[PDB]
Amino acid sequence: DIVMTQSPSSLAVSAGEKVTLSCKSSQSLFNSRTRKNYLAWYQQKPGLSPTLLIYWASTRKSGVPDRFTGSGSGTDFTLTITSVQAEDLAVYYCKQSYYLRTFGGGTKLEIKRADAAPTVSIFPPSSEQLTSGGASVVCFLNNFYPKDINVKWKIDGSERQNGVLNSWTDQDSKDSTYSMSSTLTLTKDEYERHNSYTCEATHKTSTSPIVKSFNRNEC
Amino acid sequence: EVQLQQSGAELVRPGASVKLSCKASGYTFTDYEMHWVKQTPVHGLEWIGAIDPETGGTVYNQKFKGKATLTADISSTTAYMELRSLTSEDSAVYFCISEDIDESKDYWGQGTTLTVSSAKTTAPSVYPLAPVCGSGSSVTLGCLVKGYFPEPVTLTWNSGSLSSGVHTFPAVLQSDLYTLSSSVTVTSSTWPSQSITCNVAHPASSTKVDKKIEPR
Repeated sequence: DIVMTQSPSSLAVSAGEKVTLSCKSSQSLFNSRTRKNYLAWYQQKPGLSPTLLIYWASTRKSGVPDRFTGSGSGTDFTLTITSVQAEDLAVYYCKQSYYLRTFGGGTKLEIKRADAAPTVSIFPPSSEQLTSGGASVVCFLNNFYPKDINVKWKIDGSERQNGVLNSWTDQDSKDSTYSMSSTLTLTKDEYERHNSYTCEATHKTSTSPIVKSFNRNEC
Repeated sequence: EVQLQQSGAELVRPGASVKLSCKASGYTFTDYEMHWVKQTPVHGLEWIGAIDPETGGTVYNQKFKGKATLTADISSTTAYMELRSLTSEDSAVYFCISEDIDESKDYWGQGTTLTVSSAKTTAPSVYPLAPVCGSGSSVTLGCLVKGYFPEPVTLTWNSGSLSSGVHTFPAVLQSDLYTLSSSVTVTSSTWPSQSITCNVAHPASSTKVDKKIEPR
């Protein structure tokens, strides 16, 4: 039961930089009959199956970009990305195939970029939802950086904490920003008791929050 | 073209068992070993075991011996994995993987999301989110996928032909029901003069719904 350990468990770099990922095995992966180190590297993007990058520790799979280079022998192996691209964000796993299979714990590769303010959009309940008897108010806080951000709902001018669910995207593979949805869920009865609905986004790019609001009876 | 077909989702009760299937095509079935891998947020990828379809021989991760049993049917080129005495610990995404004799190539299924729960399958409601009543350079539309169980849903726009400017937010769970949303940003010259539809698949209910975004 060969054990695999990866490090770091996460790291962030700006695009263009190099990264070195490490993977150590509990015993040698070198086969003294085929002269192979049975060590592989996989890239897993969110919502997709992992893809094979490197096998026999240094043989790059055909069609894999040149910037990926595996190295090592025995117990210590390295994945080098000689110039990180925005699309390279992923969790990278090593996997030994010497006696059985074992995956490392993975390295999550994140990208640093300049700060950017969120663009805020607010959405009243759809008429479809209301006819079905429910009412969700949705606010998107899109394409901001860094990932930390705060949302405040106000109903008729007063803070509302109950009924809010927040959800952050994975970092964007194209521009390296984050986005977040904030959904206030009410019954239709409760929605119709109030008039103004406001979502306030506070981000480190400005002291003033970014506010979007609407009034129910102006639909 | 080598393909491994797994079901999108299975929902089964705690204490029961389930037989996941993996239908292989595009290669000589007995040539390649078939492996199974578990994915969770807590443990990442865990190898479960592998079967040699030629011999029926199997081998297992110590952790899963007596949890999992791997079999294969050669004539239907299908590999199976039976999991027994299910707990919430077994809720996970399960992949099958065919290992080419050419070690430069392996082939992954799309993964089956197994949910161990007593809750009922619930198809989502899918709601179009058009902008607030009342102009700018560009416009943001949304799609709200509310109240489904179990995971997953997949969401596209215009059948995937609209993919730039898209943000799809991971689902959150509340009272045994998930909710997910997605936003898409386009120029005001494209919408509403061109049609924009969000497409939602919920494999556990065999649901495939289209919602065209229409102005309020």
